[PDB]
Amino acid sequence: TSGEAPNQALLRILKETEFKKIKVLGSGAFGTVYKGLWIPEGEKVKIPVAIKESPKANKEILDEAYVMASVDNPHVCRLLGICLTSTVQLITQLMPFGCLLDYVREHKDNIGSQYLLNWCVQIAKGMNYLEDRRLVHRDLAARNVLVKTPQHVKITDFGLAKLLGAKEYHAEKVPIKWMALESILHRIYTHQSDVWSYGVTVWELMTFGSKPYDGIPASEISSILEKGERLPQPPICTIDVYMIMVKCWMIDADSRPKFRELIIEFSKMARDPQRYLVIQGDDMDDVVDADEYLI
Ligand SMILES: COc1cc2ncnc(Nc3cc(Cl)c(F)cc3O)c2cc1O
Repeated sequence: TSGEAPNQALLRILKETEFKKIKVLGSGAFGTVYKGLWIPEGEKVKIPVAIKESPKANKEILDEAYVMASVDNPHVCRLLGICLTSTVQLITQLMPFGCLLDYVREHKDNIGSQYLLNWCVQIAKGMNYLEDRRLVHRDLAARNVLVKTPQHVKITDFGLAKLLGAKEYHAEKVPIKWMALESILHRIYTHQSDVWSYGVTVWELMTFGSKPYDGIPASEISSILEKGERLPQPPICTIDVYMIMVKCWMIDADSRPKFRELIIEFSKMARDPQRYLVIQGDDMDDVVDADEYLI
């Protein structure tokens, strides 16, 4: 057939000598995320990285590595390599400011409308790129966006991502309150399903990290969404911004915005931010960031 194109991405196997852990960034059940330095040998660079490290979840994390190795975009996190020791480690560029959900909550009293709308533009760019690569994320949320610098965010966590071919996906543990109604009812996922999750993610930012449908049981979410109910208009949002959010939550997935159009609309708004958001008061020497180490 060759109806699809060969995925000629490179999977880099990294020696364990090549990097040094430094701090435990966080622990789950799966494993731990560390921060460290990667020094490719005889390369005279030190690269700050995150390392994420045996049942059969090895096959699960290898799926994640497959996806992360195949994307290349300023607003998407790339896999640097894997290390195949006793444990399987994913190595990625360190995003020092952490996930945008925590960032928005810790700095809510110093976040201006320029930043919020710019974040919105950047996530639509990454999401539009994933759609270009025919990739459905299936878990877009503020907790899965990382902050490289306050001016530069990137989408991560591709454990649920699925690669549509040549329009929908059918699955069989899922984030209810970020899912489109069709994803709940029929377990269908589309780039337009992601546009819904994009809308919840913008709502998270505009509320400075509130929990959507806070205090509502996830099982009631389906019937509530059918009855016509959506998330409330956040205090700082003009109707212009909230009208974009509402459009992402339309029952007809095709009459929802495209990521390419969300880019345009938020760019127009980031061009005069205070018209659209009302907010009170608007160590080593050979360190190389990963975005500058291209091989
Ligand atoms: C400073 O705090 C943090 C910084 C981080 N910088 C980059 N990546 C993170 N996580 C992560 C890593 C890999 Cl390899 C993956 F495959 C998926 C991932 O989500 C980070 C997590 C943090 O808590």
